Amino acid sequence: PLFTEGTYQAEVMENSPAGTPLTVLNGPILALVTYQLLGTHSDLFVIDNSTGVVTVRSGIIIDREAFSPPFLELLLLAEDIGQLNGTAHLFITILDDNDNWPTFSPPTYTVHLLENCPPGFPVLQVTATDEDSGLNGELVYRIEAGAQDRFLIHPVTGVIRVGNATIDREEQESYRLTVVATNRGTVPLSGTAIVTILIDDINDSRPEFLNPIQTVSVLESAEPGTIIANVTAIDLDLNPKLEYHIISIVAKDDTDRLVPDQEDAFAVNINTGSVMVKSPLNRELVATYEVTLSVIDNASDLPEHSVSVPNAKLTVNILD
Ligand SMILES: [Ca+2]
Ligand SMILES: [Ca+2]
Ligand SMILES: [Ca+2]
Ligand SMILES: [Ca+2]
Ligand SMILES: [Ca+2]
Ligand SMILES: [Ca+2]
Repeated sequence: PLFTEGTYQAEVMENSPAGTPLTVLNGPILALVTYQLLGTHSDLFVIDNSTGVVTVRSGIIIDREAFSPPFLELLLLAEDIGQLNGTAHLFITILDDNDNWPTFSPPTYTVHLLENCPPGFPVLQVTATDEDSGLNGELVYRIEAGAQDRFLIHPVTGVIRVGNATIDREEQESYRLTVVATNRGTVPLSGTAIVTILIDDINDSRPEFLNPIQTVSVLESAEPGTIIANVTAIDLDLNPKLEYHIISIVAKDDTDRLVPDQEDAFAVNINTGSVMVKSPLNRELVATYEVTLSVIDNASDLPEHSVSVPNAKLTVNILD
């Protein structure tokens, strides 16, 4: 006997159900008659002992992901009507199905990121996996939601970086992104992951006064100790520690003439910004004060941002 080829190339999609004809690229399988088919992975198939058409067996599940290499070598026999034996070979590529989902494991990320970091700073890398080959196995990364144009992901490498935005903790303290990884090809399977981005703090904000301009009339009969006004500030960083100081006291008499040496006339509480009369008052002596107070967050990592602008103006008018 003589098979029409020495070696027949052949294909089969993984998961093909029982009875599926094997696809023969240089077939049909013919000998010029009985037939059988031998080999180690012969038991995934049955051959017809007359036609020599070959098919998947019953109760057999052909997984490409379980054969590496994903190719099969078998032997074909042909019995002569009186006992001679011709033979040929059968190569069989097992073709790939997209039967494996992009998997994130862990399926969830949480990472910290210091603020004021520059454009294109790399934040982290997500990696999904996929047990298929070619188109079916490859992965387009995408952020489906949560980024707010402050974050971007490399479609190929999964690496997430900052966009063309300043990332200020005091603007927004965290992000929760939803990232997709998708297969290419005719069956676009995807998997999703959560990325949670926590902005760590730099003490980079200015304390600012909430009540900056102030004009208060007080009686000359006010004694040292009397509380007159209260300046108040906030600093939007974590763990600020503010101090209030006075640095101007500009004193004018009844008709606009200045009066030397009155840094003592009032005092502010370093911790509360409560301001009190300190040395005694008299309209006839001084009828107006121009007190200027600043405040300084003492924990500030940037001196440039560590002090109120504007300062607070308290003008005090004395009555009879
Ligand atoms: Ca499979
Ligand atoms: Ca597959
Ligand atoms: Ca896949
Ligand atoms: Ca900031
Ligand atoms: Ca800050
Ligand atoms: Ca600060």
